[PDB]
Amino acid sequence: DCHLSDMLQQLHSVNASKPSERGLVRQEEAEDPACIPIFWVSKWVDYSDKYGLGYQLCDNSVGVLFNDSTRLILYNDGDSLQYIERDGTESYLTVSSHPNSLMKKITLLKYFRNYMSEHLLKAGANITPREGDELARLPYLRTWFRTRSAIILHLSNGSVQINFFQDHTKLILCPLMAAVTYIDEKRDFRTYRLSLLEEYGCCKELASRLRYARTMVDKLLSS
Amino acid sequence: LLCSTPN
Repeated sequence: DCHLSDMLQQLHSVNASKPSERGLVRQEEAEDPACIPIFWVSKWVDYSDKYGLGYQLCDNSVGVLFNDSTRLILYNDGDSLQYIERDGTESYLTVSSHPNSLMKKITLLKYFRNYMSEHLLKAGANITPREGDELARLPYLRTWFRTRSAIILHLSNGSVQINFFQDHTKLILCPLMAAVTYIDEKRDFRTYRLSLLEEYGCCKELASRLRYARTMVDKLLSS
Repeated sequence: LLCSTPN
């Protein structure tokens, strides 16, 4: 995985600079709004006892990564679908086209969408994502896992998101922007160029989350 | 189930 290997080097690099051990830390100088992601996971539901993991992206599209490792993505138009086999083979359809083999997985995706709409808050709700151009497209969830401290969400556009359980802080790392968006415990959303975080330093909070991230990316690469 | 942050 090219994206993951780049991301591992970026994180090894920023951690190696020990960005929180400085006389002057000026984290705000490493902030770059041109680096804001196009997509992140807004809501998620782990029902992997029975079906798999449902999620919502910040655009209101929803997806499910089923226990058979297939995904079904419903776009924010409420109709257009993308189906991905275990091997990454993608199909493009619509609900209204009525694909017999998908009808049940579509019902299930609809029960996830409803659940999340009813009950869950939209992470990064106030935030405008960057406008994607013709080189980017809507990603699916390639894989995920939970540790005792977080859920780790790996999207097909190379982004890795990590949502921390006890404090509700979140990271969105993109290896192409080589950036990290940190959602802090006040729900402030800020995006940093990782290379500038090496230059200007960062808080102990963010630095410690970035060490954690490096470890989780190592876990993603092994598997 | 387990879920992200509720309302």
